[PDB]
Amino acid sequence: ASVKVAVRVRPFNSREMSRDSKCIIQMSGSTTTIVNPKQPKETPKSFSFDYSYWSHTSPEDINYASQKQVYRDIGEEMLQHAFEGYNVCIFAYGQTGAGKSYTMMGKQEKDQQGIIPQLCEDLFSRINDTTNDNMSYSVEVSYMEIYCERVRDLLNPKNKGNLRVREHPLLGPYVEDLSKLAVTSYNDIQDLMDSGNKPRTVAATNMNETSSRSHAVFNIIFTQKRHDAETNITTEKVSKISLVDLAGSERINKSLTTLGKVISALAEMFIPYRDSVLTWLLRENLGGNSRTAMVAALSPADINYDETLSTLRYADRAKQIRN
Ligand SMILES: Nc1ncnc2c1ncn2[C@@H]1O[C@H](COP(=O)(O)OP(=O)(O)O)[C@@H](O)[C@H]1O
Ligand SMILES: [Mg+2]
Repeated sequence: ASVKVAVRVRPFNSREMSRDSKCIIQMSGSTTTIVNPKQPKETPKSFSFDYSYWSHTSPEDINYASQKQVYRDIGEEMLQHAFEGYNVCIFAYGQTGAGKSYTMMGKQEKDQQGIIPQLCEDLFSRINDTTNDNMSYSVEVSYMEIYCERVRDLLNPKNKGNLRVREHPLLGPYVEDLSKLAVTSYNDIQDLMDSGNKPRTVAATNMNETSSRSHAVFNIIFTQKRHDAETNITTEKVSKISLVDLAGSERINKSLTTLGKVISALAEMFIPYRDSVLTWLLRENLGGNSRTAMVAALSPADINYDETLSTLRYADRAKQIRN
Protein backbone atom coordinates (compact mmCIF):
# COMPACT_ATOMS: atom_id res chain seq x y z
CA ALA A 1 0.00 0.00 0.00
CA SER A 2 1.94 2.98 -1.35
CA VAL A 3 0.81 6.47 -0.38
CA LYS A 4 -1.14 8.30 -3.04
CA VAL A 5 -0.28 11.91 -3.79
CA ALA A 6 -2.23 14.70 -5.49
CA VAL A 7 -1.40 18.34 -5.97
CA ARG A 8 -3.88 21.14 -6.64
CA VAL A 9 -3.45 24.62 -8.02
CA ARG A 10 -6.06 27.13 -6.94
CA PRO A 11 -7.19 30.35 -8.65
CA PHE A 12 -5.44 33.65 -7.92
CA ASN A 13 -6.21 35.20 -4.53
CA SER A 14 -6.27 38.69 -3.07
CA ARG A 15 -2.52 39.03 -2.60
CA GLU A 16 -1.59 37.77 -6.04
CA MET A 17 -3.99 39.92 -7.95
CA SER A 18 -2.46 43.02 -6.35
CA ARG A 19 1.11 42.13 -7.31
CA ASP A 20 -0.11 41.38 -10.81
CA SER A 21 1.36 37.91 -10.38
CA LYS A 22 1.83 35.72 -13.41
CA CYS A 23 0.97 32.03 -13.21
CA ILE A 24 3.94 29.68 -13.11
CA ILE A 25 2.03 26.39 -12.90
CA GLN A 26 0.78 24.29 -15.82
CA MET A 27 -0.84 20.89 -15.75
CA SER A 28 -1.26 18.04 -18.17
CA GLY A 29 -2.59 14.65 -17.26
CA SER A 30 -0.76 13.56 -14.12
CA THR A 31 2.02 16.07 -14.49
CA THR A 32 2.69 19.51 -13.03
CA THR A 33 5.36 21.90 -14.24
CA ILE A 34 6.60 24.98 -12.43
CA VAL A 35 8.48 27.92 -13.96
CA ASN A 36 11.16 30.00 -12.31
CA PRO A 37 10.30 33.69 -12.74
CA LYS A 38 13.85 34.61 -11.75
CA GLN A 39 15.33 32.22 -14.29
CA PRO A 40 12.93 32.25 -17.27
CA LYS A 41 15.68 30.91 -19.49
CA GLU A 42 16.30 27.37 -18.27
CA THR A 43 13.75 24.61 -18.56
CA PRO A 44 10.88 24.31 -16.04
CA LYS A 45 10.89 21.42 -13.57
CA SER A 46 8.16 18.82 -14.01
CA PHE A 47 6.42 16.47 -11.63
CA SER A 48 4.29 13.36 -12.09
CA PHE A 49 1.93 12.27 -9.32
CA ASP A 50 -1.21 10.22 -8.87
CA TYR A 51 -3.21 13.36 -9.60
CA SER A 52 -2.47 16.95 -10.69
CA TYR A 53 -5.65 18.99 -10.02
CA TRP A 54 -5.98 22.16 -12.13
CA SER A 55 -8.42 24.47 -10.38
CA HIS A 56 -6.90 27.83 -11.25
CA THR A 57 -9.93 29.00 -13.20
CA SER A 58 -13.53 28.30 -12.24
CA PRO A 59 -16.33 25.65 -12.39
CA GLU A 60 -17.42 27.13 -15.74
CA ASP A 61 -14.25 25.73 -17.33
CA ILE A 62 -14.43 22.20 -18.69
CA ASN A 63 -11.04 21.46 -17.20
CA TYR A 64 -11.60 22.73 -13.76
CA ALA A 65 -11.12 20.09 -11.09
CA SER A 66 -14.00 20.68 -8.70
CA GLN A 67 -14.45 19.49 -5.13
CA LYS A 68 -16.45 16.58 -6.54
CA GLN A 69 -13.59 15.37 -8.69
CA VAL A 70 -11.13 15.47 -5.81
CA TYR A 71 -13.47 13.72 -3.40
CA ARG A 72 -14.50 11.02 -5.82
CA ASP A 73 -10.84 10.51 -6.77
CA ILE A 74 -9.41 10.00 -3.25
CA GLY A 75 -12.19 10.48 -0.77
CA GLU A 76 -14.51 7.78 -2.10
CA GLU A 77 -11.52 5.44 -2.36
CA MET A 78 -10.36 5.93 1.20
CA LEU A 79 -13.84 5.72 2.71
CA GLN A 80 -13.89 2.40 0.88
CA HIS A 81 -10.77 0.95 2.40
CA ALA A 82 -12.44 2.14 5.58
CA PHE A 83 -15.31 -0.23 4.84
CA GLU A 84 -13.02 -3.07 3.79
CA GLY A 85 -11.82 -2.58 7.36
CA TYR A 86 -8.62 -0.61 6.89
CA ASN A 87 -7.52 2.45 8.83
CA VAL A 88 -7.27 5.50 6.60
CA CYS A 89 -5.94 9.02 6.34
CA ILE A 90 -5.98 12.14 4.13
CA PHE A 91 -3.99 15.26 4.90
CA ALA A 92 -3.52 18.62 3.27
CA TYR A 93 0.02 19.94 3.13
CA GLY A 94 1.37 23.15 1.75
CA GLN A 95 2.02 26.87 1.99
CA THR A 96 -0.70 28.77 3.83
CA GLY A 97 -3.11 30.33 1.38
CA ALA A 98 -2.58 27.59 -1.18
CA GLY A 99 -5.89 25.92 -0.47
CA LYS A 100 -5.41 23.28 2.20
CA SER A 101 -8.70 23.79 4.04
CA TYR A 102 -10.85 24.51 1.08
CA THR A 103 -9.89 21.03 -0.18
CA MET A 104 -10.79 19.61 3.19
CA MET A 105 -13.70 21.68 4.54
CA GLY A 106 -14.33 24.30 1.87
CA LYS A 107 -17.43 26.49 2.11
CA GLN A 108 -20.68 24.67 2.92
CA GLU A 109 -22.31 27.34 0.78
CA LYS A 110 -23.35 25.64 -2.38
CA ASP A 111 -21.33 22.51 -3.34
CA GLN A 112 -18.00 23.89 -2.06
CA GLN A 113 -17.76 21.36 0.71
CA GLY A 114 -14.46 19.54 0.59
CA ILE A 115 -13.01 16.14 1.50
CA ILE A 116 -14.23 15.95 5.07
CA PRO A 117 -17.85 17.16 4.66
CA GLN A 118 -18.27 14.89 1.63
CA LEU A 119 -16.69 11.81 3.17
CA CYS A 120 -19.04 11.84 6.12
CA GLU A 121 -22.13 12.39 3.96
CA ASP A 122 -20.94 9.44 1.86
CA LEU A 123 -20.47 7.25 4.92
CA PHE A 124 -23.77 8.00 6.64
CA SER A 125 -25.45 7.56 3.26
CA ARG A 126 -23.82 4.14 2.70
CA ILE A 127 -24.74 3.07 6.22
CA ASN A 128 -28.41 3.96 5.55
CA ASP A 129 -29.06 2.36 2.17
CA THR A 130 -27.91 -0.79 3.94
CA THR A 131 -31.31 -2.39 4.50
CA ASN A 132 -29.58 -5.59 5.57
CA ASP A 133 -30.29 -6.59 9.15
CA ASN A 134 -27.22 -8.49 10.29
CA MET A 135 -25.36 -5.23 9.86
CA SER A 136 -25.11 -2.70 12.67
CA TYR A 137 -22.90 0.38 12.58
CA SER A 138 -21.52 2.98 14.95
CA VAL A 139 -19.63 6.15 14.26
CA GLU A 140 -17.62 8.17 16.72
CA VAL A 141 -15.90 11.44 15.84
CA SER A 142 -13.04 13.47 17.29
CA TYR A 143 -11.66 16.77 16.11
CA MET A 144 -8.56 18.40 17.49
CA GLU A 145 -6.00 21.10 16.90
CA ILE A 146 -2.27 20.59 17.49
CA TYR A 147 -0.57 23.95 18.01
CA CYS A 148 2.82 24.03 19.75
CA GLU A 149 2.85 20.34 20.67
CA ARG A 150 -0.46 21.32 22.33
CA VAL A 151 -3.60 19.24 21.64
CA ARG A 152 -6.94 21.04 21.69
CA ASP A 153 -10.30 19.28 21.92
CA LEU A 154 -12.20 21.33 19.35
CA LEU A 155 -15.46 19.81 20.58
CA ASN A 156 -15.21 20.51 24.32
CA PRO A 157 -14.49 24.28 24.65
CA LYS A 158 -15.20 23.91 28.39
CA ASN A 159 -11.67 22.60 28.87
CA LYS A 160 -8.64 24.79 28.30
CA GLY A 161 -5.87 22.54 29.59
CA ASN A 162 -3.88 21.13 26.65
CA LEU A 163 -4.70 17.44 26.46
CA ARG A 164 -1.90 14.99 27.19
CA VAL A 165 -0.85 12.77 24.30
CA ARG A 166 0.04 9.40 25.77
CA GLU A 167 1.46 6.05 24.74
CA HIS A 168 -0.46 3.00 25.84
CA PRO A 169 1.82 0.17 26.98
CA LEU A 170 -0.29 -2.25 24.92
CA LEU A 171 -2.37 -0.15 22.48
CA GLY A 172 -0.32 2.81 21.31
CA PRO A 173 -0.75 6.59 21.46
CA TYR A 174 -3.99 8.34 22.38
CA VAL A 175 -5.04 11.81 23.53
CA GLU A 176 -6.08 11.65 27.20
CA ASP A 177 -9.59 13.00 27.93
CA LEU A 178 -10.47 13.61 24.28
CA SER A 179 -14.06 13.86 23.14
CA LYS A 180 -15.32 10.87 21.24
CA LEU A 181 -18.90 11.41 20.23
CA ALA A 182 -21.27 8.94 18.59
CA VAL A 183 -23.15 10.33 15.58
CA THR A 184 -26.31 8.83 14.06
CA SER A 185 -26.78 11.13 11.07
CA TYR A 186 -24.79 13.40 8.80
CA ASN A 187 -26.91 16.25 10.15
CA ASP A 188 -25.50 15.61 13.61
CA ILE A 189 -21.91 15.21 12.48
CA GLN A 190 -22.03 18.23 10.22
CA ASP A 191 -22.92 20.36 13.23
CA LEU A 192 -20.04 19.26 15.45
CA MET A 193 -17.67 19.97 12.60
CA ASP A 194 -19.12 23.47 12.25
CA SER A 195 -18.38 23.99 15.95
CA GLY A 196 -14.76 22.85 16.02
CA ASN A 197 -13.89 24.92 12.98
CA LYS A 198 -14.98 27.95 15.00
CA PRO A 199 -13.48 26.96 18.35
CA ARG A 200 -10.20 26.95 16.43
CA THR A 201 -7.34 29.09 17.68
CA VAL A 202 -8.56 32.58 16.80
CA ALA A 203 -4.97 33.82 16.67
CA ALA A 204 -4.12 37.02 14.79
CA THR A 205 -1.71 38.26 12.11
CA ASN A 206 -3.87 35.89 10.06
CA MET A 207 -6.51 38.60 10.21
CA ASN A 208 -8.27 37.03 13.18
CA GLU A 209 -9.09 33.99 11.24
CA THR A 210 -8.44 30.39 12.23
CA SER A 211 -4.72 30.98 12.48
CA SER A 212 -2.88 28.09 10.90
CA ARG A 213 0.32 27.06 12.65
CA SER A 214 -1.56 24.09 13.98
CA HIS A 215 -3.12 20.95 12.60
CA ALA A 216 -6.84 20.21 12.48
CA VAL A 217 -7.15 16.47 12.91
CA PHE A 218 -10.59 14.98 12.20
CA ASN A 219 -10.91 11.38 13.40
CA ILE A 220 -13.75 9.05 12.43
CA ILE A 221 -13.85 5.73 14.22
CA PHE A 222 -16.14 3.64 12.06
CA THR A 223 -17.44 0.37 13.57
CA GLN A 224 -19.12 -2.42 11.61
CA LYS A 225 -20.92 -5.15 13.54
CA ARG A 226 -22.00 -8.24 11.60
CA HIS A 227 -24.35 -10.74 13.05
CA ASP A 228 -24.03 -14.46 12.63
CA ALA A 229 -27.49 -15.97 12.24
CA GLU A 230 -26.77 -19.00 14.44
CA THR A 231 -24.08 -18.47 16.98
CA ASN A 232 -24.93 -15.28 18.80
CA ILE A 233 -21.54 -13.66 18.32
CA THR A 234 -21.04 -10.48 16.32
CA THR A 235 -17.98 -9.95 14.16
CA GLU A 236 -16.91 -6.37 14.90
CA LYS A 237 -14.88 -4.47 12.30
CA VAL A 238 -13.18 -1.24 13.34
CA SER A 239 -11.38 1.29 11.19
CA LYS A 240 -10.00 4.72 12.12
CA ILE A 241 -10.24 7.63 9.66
CA SER A 242 -8.01 10.70 10.06
CA LEU A 243 -8.40 13.92 8.02
CA VAL A 244 -5.60 16.37 8.88
CA ASP A 245 -5.15 20.05 8.06
CA LEU A 246 -1.46 20.76 8.53
CA ALA A 247 -0.30 24.18 9.54
CA GLY A 248 1.30 26.00 6.61
CA SER A 249 4.85 25.23 5.52
CA GLU A 250 6.92 28.33 4.73
CA ARG A 251 10.67 27.72 5.30
CA ILE A 252 9.09 26.55 13.96
CA ASN A 253 6.14 24.14 14.17
CA LYS A 254 8.10 21.09 15.16
CA SER A 255 5.36 18.76 13.97
CA LEU A 256 5.57 19.93 10.35
CA THR A 257 9.38 20.06 10.47
CA THR A 258 9.28 16.54 11.83
CA LEU A 259 6.77 15.10 9.42
CA GLY A 260 9.13 16.06 6.65
CA LYS A 261 11.87 13.98 8.22
CA VAL A 262 9.60 10.97 8.52
CA ILE A 263 8.27 11.50 5.00
CA SER A 264 11.78 11.59 3.60
CA ALA A 265 12.79 8.65 5.77
CA LEU A 266 9.78 6.71 4.53
CA ALA A 267 10.93 7.66 1.05
CA GLU A 268 14.46 6.45 1.72
CA MET A 269 13.39 3.10 3.14
CA PHE A 270 13.11 3.34 13.02
CA ILE A 271 12.00 7.01 12.54
CA PRO A 272 11.73 10.16 14.72
CA TYR A 273 8.16 9.10 15.42
CA ARG A 274 8.10 10.34 18.98
CA ASP A 275 10.12 13.34 17.85
CA SER A 276 6.77 15.01 17.07
CA VAL A 277 3.20 14.61 18.40
CA LEU A 278 1.51 14.83 15.01
CA THR A 279 3.50 11.81 13.86
CA TRP A 280 3.15 10.10 17.19
CA LEU A 281 -0.61 10.37 17.06
CA LEU A 282 -0.59 9.17 13.47
CA ARG A 283 1.97 6.43 14.04
CA GLU A 284 0.15 3.89 11.90
CA ASN A 285 -1.92 6.21 9.73
CA LEU A 286 1.41 7.79 8.77
CA GLY A 287 3.63 4.77 8.16
CA GLY A 288 1.96 1.93 10.01
CA ASN A 289 -1.02 -0.17 8.99
CA SER A 290 -3.32 1.95 6.85
CA ARG A 291 -3.59 3.46 3.39
CA THR A 292 -2.56 7.13 3.30
CA ALA A 293 -2.87 9.93 0.77
CA MET A 294 -1.65 13.50 0.80
CA VAL A 295 -3.16 16.45 -1.09
CA ALA A 296 -0.65 19.20 -1.71
CA ALA A 297 -2.34 22.48 -2.54
CA LEU A 298 -0.41 24.92 -4.64
CA SER A 299 -0.40 28.65 -5.25
CA PRO A 300 -0.33 29.61 -8.94
CA ALA A 301 1.46 32.86 -8.16
CA ASP A 302 4.95 33.53 -9.38
CA ILE A 303 5.61 35.30 -6.09
CA ASN A 304 5.49 31.89 -4.38
CA TYR A 305 8.02 29.98 -6.56
CA ASP A 306 10.33 29.00 -3.68
CA GLU A 307 7.38 27.83 -1.63
CA THR A 308 5.37 26.22 -4.38
CA LEU A 309 8.41 24.24 -5.58
CA SER A 310 9.26 23.15 -2.09
CA THR A 311 5.76 21.76 -1.74
CA LEU A 312 6.15 19.94 -5.03
CA ARG A 313 9.31 18.38 -3.68
CA TYR A 314 7.85 17.29 -0.34
CA ALA A 315 4.90 16.03 -2.31
CA ASP A 316 7.35 14.25 -4.59
CA ARG A 317 8.87 12.05 -1.90
CA ALA A 318 5.49 11.25 -0.35
CA LYS A 319 4.72 9.48 -3.63
CA GLN A 320 7.31 6.88 -2.67
CA ILE A 321 6.43 5.98 0.92
CA ARG A 322 4.81 2.57 1.02
CA ASN A 323 2.87 1.07 3.94
N1 LIG B 1 -9.63 25.04 -5.43
C1 LIG B 1 -10.01 26.26 -5.03
N2 LIG B 1 -11.08 26.87 -5.68
C2 LIG B 1 -11.47 28.14 -5.28
N3 LIG B 1 -10.97 28.89 -4.31
C3 LIG B 1 -9.91 28.27 -3.67
C4 LIG B 1 -9.40 27.00 -3.94
N4 LIG B 1 -8.34 26.72 -3.11
C5 LIG B 1 -8.23 27.83 -2.33
N5 LIG B 1 -9.13 28.80 -2.61
C6 LIG B 1 -9.39 30.13 -1.98
O1 LIG B 1 -8.39 30.52 -1.12
C7 LIG B 1 -8.83 30.83 0.21
C8 LIG B 1 -7.99 30.15 1.20
O2 LIG B 1 -7.79 28.80 0.85
P1 LIG B 1 -7.55 27.92 2.09
O3 LIG B 1 -8.46 26.71 2.06
O4 LIG B 1 -7.80 28.73 3.36
O5 LIG B 1 -6.04 27.48 2.02
P2 LIG B 1 -5.00 27.12 3.13
O6 LIG B 1 -4.80 25.63 2.97
O7 LIG B 1 -3.82 27.86 2.58
O8 LIG B 1 -5.26 27.53 4.54
C9 LIG B 1 -10.30 30.53 0.32
O9 LIG B 1 -10.95 31.63 0.99
C10 LIG B 1 -10.70 30.15 -1.16
O10 LIG B 1 -11.72 30.99 -1.78
MG1 LIG C 1 -7.30 26.42 6.00
